[PDB]
Amino acid sequence: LKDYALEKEKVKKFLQEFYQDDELGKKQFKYGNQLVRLAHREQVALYVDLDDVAEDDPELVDSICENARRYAKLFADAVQELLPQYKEREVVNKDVLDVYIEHRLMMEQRSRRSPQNQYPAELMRRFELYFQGPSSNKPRVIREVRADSVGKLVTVRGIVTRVSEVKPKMVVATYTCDQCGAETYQPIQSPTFMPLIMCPSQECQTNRSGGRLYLQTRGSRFIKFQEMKMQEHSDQVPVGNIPRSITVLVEGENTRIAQPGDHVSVTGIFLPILRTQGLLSETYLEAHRIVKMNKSEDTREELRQIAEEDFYEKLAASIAPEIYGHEDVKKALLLLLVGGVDQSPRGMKIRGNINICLMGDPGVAKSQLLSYIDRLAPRSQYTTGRGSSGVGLTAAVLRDSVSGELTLEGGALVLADQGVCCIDEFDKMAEADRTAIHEVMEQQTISIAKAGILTTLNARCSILAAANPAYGRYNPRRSLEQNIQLPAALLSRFDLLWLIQDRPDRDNDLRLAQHITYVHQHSRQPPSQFEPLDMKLMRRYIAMCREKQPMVPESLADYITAAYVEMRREAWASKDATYTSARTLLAILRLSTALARLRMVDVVEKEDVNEAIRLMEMSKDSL
Amino acid sequence: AGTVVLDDVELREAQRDYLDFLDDEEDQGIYQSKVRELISDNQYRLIVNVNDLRRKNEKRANRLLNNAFEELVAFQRALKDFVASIDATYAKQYEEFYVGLEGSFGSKHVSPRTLTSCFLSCVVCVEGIVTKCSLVRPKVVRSVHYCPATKKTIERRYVYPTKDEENNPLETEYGLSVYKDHQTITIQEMPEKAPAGQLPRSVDVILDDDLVDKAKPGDRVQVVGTYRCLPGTFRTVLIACNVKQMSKDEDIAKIKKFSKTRSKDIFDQLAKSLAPSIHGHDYVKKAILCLLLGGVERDLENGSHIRGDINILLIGDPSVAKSQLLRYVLCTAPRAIPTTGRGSSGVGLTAAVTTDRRLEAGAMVLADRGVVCIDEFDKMSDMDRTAIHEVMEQGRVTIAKAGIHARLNARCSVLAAANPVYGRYDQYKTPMENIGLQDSLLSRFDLLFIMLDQMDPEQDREISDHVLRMHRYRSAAFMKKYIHVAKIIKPVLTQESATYIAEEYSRLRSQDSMPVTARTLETLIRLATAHAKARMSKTVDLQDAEEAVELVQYAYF
Amino acid sequence: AGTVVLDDVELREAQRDYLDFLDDEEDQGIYQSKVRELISDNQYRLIVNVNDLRRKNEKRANRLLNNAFEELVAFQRALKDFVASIDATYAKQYEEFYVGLEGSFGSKHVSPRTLTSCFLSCVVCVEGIVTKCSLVRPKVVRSVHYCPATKKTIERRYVYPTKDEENNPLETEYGLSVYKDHQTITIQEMPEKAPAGQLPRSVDVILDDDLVDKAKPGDRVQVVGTYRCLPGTFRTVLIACNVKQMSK
Amino acid sequence: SGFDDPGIFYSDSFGGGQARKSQLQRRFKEFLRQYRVGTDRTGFTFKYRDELKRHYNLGEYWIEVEMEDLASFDEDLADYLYKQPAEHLQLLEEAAKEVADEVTRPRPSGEEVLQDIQVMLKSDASPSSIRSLKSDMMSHLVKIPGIIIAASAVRAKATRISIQCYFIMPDKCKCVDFQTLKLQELPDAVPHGEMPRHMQLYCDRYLCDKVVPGNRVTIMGIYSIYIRVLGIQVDTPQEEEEFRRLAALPNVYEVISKSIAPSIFGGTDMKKAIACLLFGGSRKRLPDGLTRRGDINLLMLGDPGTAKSQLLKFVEKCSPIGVYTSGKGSSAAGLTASVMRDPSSRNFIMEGGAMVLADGGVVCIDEFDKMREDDRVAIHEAMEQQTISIAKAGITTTLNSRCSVLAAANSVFEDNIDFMPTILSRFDMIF
Repeated sequence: LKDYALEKEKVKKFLQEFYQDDELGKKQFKYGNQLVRLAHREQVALYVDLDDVAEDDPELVDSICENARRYAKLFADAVQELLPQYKEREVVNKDVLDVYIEHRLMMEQRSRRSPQNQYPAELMRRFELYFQGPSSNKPRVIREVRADSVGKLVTVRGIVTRVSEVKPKMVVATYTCDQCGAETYQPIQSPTFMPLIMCPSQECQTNRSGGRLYLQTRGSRFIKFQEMKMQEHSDQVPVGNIPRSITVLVEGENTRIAQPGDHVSVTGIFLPILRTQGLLSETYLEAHRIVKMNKSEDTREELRQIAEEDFYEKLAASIAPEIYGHEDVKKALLLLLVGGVDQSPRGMKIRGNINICLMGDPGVAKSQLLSYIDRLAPRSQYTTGRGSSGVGLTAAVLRDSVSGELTLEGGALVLADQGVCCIDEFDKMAEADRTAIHEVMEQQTISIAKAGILTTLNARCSILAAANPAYGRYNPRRSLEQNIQLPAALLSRFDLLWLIQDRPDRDNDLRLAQHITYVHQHSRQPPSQFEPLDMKLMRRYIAMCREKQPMVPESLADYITAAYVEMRREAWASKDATYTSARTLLAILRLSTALARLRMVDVVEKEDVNEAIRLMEMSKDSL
Repeated sequence: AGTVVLDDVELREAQRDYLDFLDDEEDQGIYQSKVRELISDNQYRLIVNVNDLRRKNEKRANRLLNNAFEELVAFQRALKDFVASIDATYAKQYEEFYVGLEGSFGSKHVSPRTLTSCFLSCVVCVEGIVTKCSLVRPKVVRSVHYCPATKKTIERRYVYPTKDEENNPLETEYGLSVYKDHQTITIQEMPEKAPAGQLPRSVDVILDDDLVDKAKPGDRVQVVGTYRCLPGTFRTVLIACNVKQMSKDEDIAKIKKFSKTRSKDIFDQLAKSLAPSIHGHDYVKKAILCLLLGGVERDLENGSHIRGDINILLIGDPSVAKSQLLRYVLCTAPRAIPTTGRGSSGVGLTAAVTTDRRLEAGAMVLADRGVVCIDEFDKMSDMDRTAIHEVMEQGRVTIAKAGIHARLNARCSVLAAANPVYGRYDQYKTPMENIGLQDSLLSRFDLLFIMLDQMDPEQDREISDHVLRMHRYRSAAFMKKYIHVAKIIKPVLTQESATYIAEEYSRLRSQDSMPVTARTLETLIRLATAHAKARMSKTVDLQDAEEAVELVQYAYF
Repeated sequence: AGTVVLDDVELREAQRDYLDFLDDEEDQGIYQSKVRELISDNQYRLIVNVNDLRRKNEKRANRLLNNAFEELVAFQRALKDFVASIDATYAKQYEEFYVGLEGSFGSKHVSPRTLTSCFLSCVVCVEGIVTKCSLVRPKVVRSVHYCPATKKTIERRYVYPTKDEENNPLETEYGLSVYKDHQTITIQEMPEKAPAGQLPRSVDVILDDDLVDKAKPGDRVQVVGTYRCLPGTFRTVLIACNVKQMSK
Repeated sequence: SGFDDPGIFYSDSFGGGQARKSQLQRRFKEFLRQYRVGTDRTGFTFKYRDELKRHYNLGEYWIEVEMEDLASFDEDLADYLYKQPAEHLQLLEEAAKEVADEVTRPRPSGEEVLQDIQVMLKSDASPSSIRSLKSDMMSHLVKIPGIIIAASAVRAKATRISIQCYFIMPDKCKCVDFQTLKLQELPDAVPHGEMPRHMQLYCDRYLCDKVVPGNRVTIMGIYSIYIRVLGIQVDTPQEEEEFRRLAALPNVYEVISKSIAPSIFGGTDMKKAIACLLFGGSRKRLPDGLTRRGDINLLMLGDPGTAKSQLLKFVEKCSPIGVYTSGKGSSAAGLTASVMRDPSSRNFIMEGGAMVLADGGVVCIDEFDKMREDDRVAIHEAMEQQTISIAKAGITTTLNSRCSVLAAANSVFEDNIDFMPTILSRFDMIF
């Protein structure tokens, strides 16, 4: 509710005489160069950081936040009106649009304010304007964006779940008639528009003639367009909730940046869409900026005692306490919790691919812990084994009602990006699904000549497998390859196989009945006199440990190599059901990944050799 | 039209009286403390007890209950003024405040069946269970348009304004515009109160802001609001103002004497009371009595943990009381709804009905905190078979449709039965697949009884006689009151007591040396608790749990 | 009429410009002295020279002379605001102030012969001698109705409202109602300058308050006002804003 | 953003069964700007540059286009335009605005808006008789002359209507001038024994009040149903040799006298005066101030019984200019230029008068004493000042009533004066 001339003047002054000295300690007219480039068609997108506006006009920033579309158009018009004074020469005819624009200006001037006798403001732009969210506005959670924030510049975070391919979208449609000789312009804002029939040319206004017009695509303005669906970060979604999906539309130079499964930050105007019992409308987000990191380009002993103590006794002791024991099995989960995120930049993407397998769901009710892994683990998303039909991972073409023209969707592997992937009910999966897992073992070489699938999935998560026993418990009398019908070679590809036989150990069984009561019975859950603490902080303690980035010892490899010679001979000479091969070599090197990082000594490394072995010993003879 | 009203005296009197009501200066400031609390908590809906309104000014309450629209508007304005007086900035931030109603209403506290047309244009209270919902879309309430050509601004309340006086373009100021969210849901009377004879009533509910996420399908909620008709034939709708939640939690002295162990054993005779015209299967009867009882509430704030939702399956030969036992439980069933066979309405799914979007809550959803009786299990489709598995595990139902994502409470138990497809004896092959149920997930159930017609001539004599005697030429309600008492008692376990019971659990496992034992520790807890619930004891008795072990012992033959 | 616009920026700019004109600070305050004189003398019509309006802003004068209604209303509101700012009590005393126009007009200073239809919706000046004249009657402009039954008050601008929404009786509050006096006069072109060949032009002039007794039949008067049209017979009338006697 | 909908935009017309009118629009535009007329002797300059500018400076807001200029420079162009000017007329009016466009150019701040310009068209072609105003000539430009008998006052008529997106607001519509006239054909074209015909006229923005009743005017417009008037013009040797011989006859006076009046009754002297009136005298124009009567009038008195009945028919048959009345006239039209009250709002009805019609000639007044006393107070003035005046409250208009008087009435039954001892002095003593 203000005079727009004053605001246009204010933004004009703000753009003309603001600068900085960060550019090589030299004043370079930060916005001035961008304006010069725009006038010369040397730059397509113009970004206005609201932080600079706030440095001398906080009230303008608040006004912009309160209403985004109107100030956006005002800035666009101001930039358009400021460009012509910077023109220095004749257009070098970058593309057809510039050619048409220069002819239009030349012809209009050749005939040297009427409401309908001017070009629409969006037709003669050749520039795009966007706003970067001011740092003052804290990021908001998608669930908290409701109707009350419509029209407010907001910023939300999430993961890309459904992105279509780049296609052209039309801003101004060009119409020419065979009798008028002029140009008719119909700006298009809605996703649907009605082609014209009767030309509105002034000449035909007098004649009331037929005026049959033909749509053309020559001089029309086109801009890039995309459809992406974004879902809440799993780390902040409450356990008693599910993540929600909100639609985001990105246009212009801002496209071709999102990839499926990537964390993005989106800032835009929250606007409703009509689709031509009340007034119904949907919501979307017209993004303006998608932002990467900027800083990424290139501890006293008297306070705490954390790193000197083994994490196997400390980290394990406060993770998944309801589990009925089986701590030795839990140790591998600690390796799984570590993963292969810290990798050398040499193309070894298999470090994060840990295909762990467990056989037997009824065993000690370990089917419960599978869900617990996804929830507590950060940078990981909940996954289901057979929770839906086959359409949930692959892509097909069916009828649509709201939208979607041959759009592409991701699967479970894409759902958890570089994290922990949990699949349950392995037996219930069909052979086609079984091959899909097997394809990941082939180091992501997905090329398919079938019409519906031609994608290359970014399988960088860790695959956790739980296998039900096939219509009966393991048979001691029958060895493998005879009792189980599935070929062992398919299972052989798995690096680790685990099965638990429910032996009649009465002493151990005594513990569970007493142990099962304690959960939710008292407040002393970490019994080893650990301070209760805030539940949120427990995850944060893990993050600082990952940021240290220690170094494994290279010389340690040779000493372990000598040990391997004995290990091979005894394993083969047994000629029992359990057997190893060269695939063991991968496991050994993978073992040092979590083991050697924990010990921050950097002087002498000796214990790791026995520690690496001890992990194999439990794996050895596991039957 | 544009004609205005200058200082309506009725409105001004209402404003002054309501402001005096809110200005609790002579009292300790109960409502004033609530106003501070709402300002601090960033909530903009004040709930007022109607009883206080009666106490301070009976005439105001009578007019409010008899006339809804104008009185509610005036009271809202009074709240706005009072809040602004206490704090101007908080008032300046928001546009308009809303007021809800709680307490007890004498004649307007009605049920959907009772809520006939006669209560039109009056504030009412409706009790029931949610049966359908829709997704949350925003509906425009005040659109602001600006015309760059004419430098004019046009605002409209509630054909969309698209043309100026002379058809100039209009680019709307979205930021200045106000949008509030909207949701349409519907209700059914409680199963125990709605007669099965006559047709059901459905009442529409519209939720305003701050109420879209307050109620979810399948729970039981109280809705209070203005009952209006949107425009000879008019459709009834209810614009809500407050929604709460329910939490499904004179003969007590008569009950207490029944619970004395000195006289006789109540459990043993009670078990036969539920299957009066079925001879034998006394062990089966004890299990069925167990299924009704048992704890279903744990101190679970913002999460989930181990639950009592374990269920009992019944498989047997035709006409061998397998089908009938369900009916006997269904009749004197507390908080229980029948469903059978296909149930082509989404047995556990909302199905996302089209051509209306409605989300028809299913049988297992509408039966929250109860017992579900299902007949002809194998009749269910494979989709249901796949779906029903997910319900029992985590205790929730997940539905994923085209944009529709939902969280449903599934605090439920199942008493299911199915014929052995074609199997008549079903003894050579393990029932785990012989009963037609395909997955090995059958192990999840509590129990699986087999009622085969074994050649037992001694029993055959008693079966024939038992049918004929039943004419009764010369105690349903008793069990109903029993379950209510045990519902508020939590017979906590004692590890010292439990230890002796747990010792024989291994001996149960060892029976195969001379069909899963790894879960059995779970069913022992519920069954042992059930026995104590019959005696209303807060402590589990060693004798009571001992019969639970024997129940397990004969559970696997 | 009663129809209004919701936060018009053009109207607001006109209001600000005219208010700036009224508060003659850099000048001696001639108009401010006139405001003092009108407050003291109990007159509620301020006469503003048009030449000053041209000198301060030719664009304002042009838009005024080309679209009389909106500019006149805006300038009246500006006068109300300025009076209230100088003295709120005097402004509270009266309902609405009126503004008159005098001075020199370049091409809009016409004669009944010259006053053709082309000057519709433009401020004009007419010179002549009064011919026909009517009596002083009161004309209703805002009638206040109160309903004893429904305890509601209804007010209408300008048949007469006699029945309520549900046909309850309505007894009008006369005091709160505002009535202004009205008079209908006519003019003929001057005898010496109007040619005797062609037919005479008669123009009707309606006078508002403070104008009934300022001009009487037979005198020589200059009338300045808005040349509007009432809605099968279409007759031009002239709603006047300033009447001054002539015959020096 | 699926709600809003921006308008439809059209650009300038760059590049270049129902026939196209654009080419005709261009030919108008080209002619109006580029046409020149003038002579070398007076020098060469663009005459319309300052002449049109003076027209706009005086606020005329109208420009005259003579078809003769269009015919003289190129007769082929002019012929085509006359065929269907009715529809193209508006296009011509629009084009005039663009031309102004030209020398308006700089408009002193407050003349910013260029107003509409009306163009009137004239021709020197010989007008046709009213016999040509039949249905056959529909929708074609005509030229009919005549005398105007009725005039109305200025009213308001709406050109384009506006609705409310509920009362219709006239203030947002622009109205134009409007005058109503009734035209009577000149007597010469009218047959000998025939009621003169009548045609209503419909004026425009600047046709109003430029003509006054009784003037001899030329009407040019389009017939449709009334004449859509487009332009009105106010007016100002072998046969002579034959006239000279008749004039030079010394005894020409006598022979005419017996021809006019049959010798059945009346003295030769009585006949002699009659011919004198037909010629009439001379209206001597005094150089200084008031002019002179210069018009003799004859009053036929004497005893009755001289075959007067045959006189009434005979004078009708012989009068060059004159009107035959039936009793006391028809409707409310009297013998003098009186006015009446419109039954609808009493707007204006200028009924005119008989003496107006015969301006410059003589009027055959019959049953003279039988006219009403109300008109008498006026008829005395016109019979002396050769002009009738309107004695209404505020009408000062004095129409031209130079007609001579031929009053036939029964004689009244200084001794022979009943009620007008002044009218007798104004006539002649004629038997």
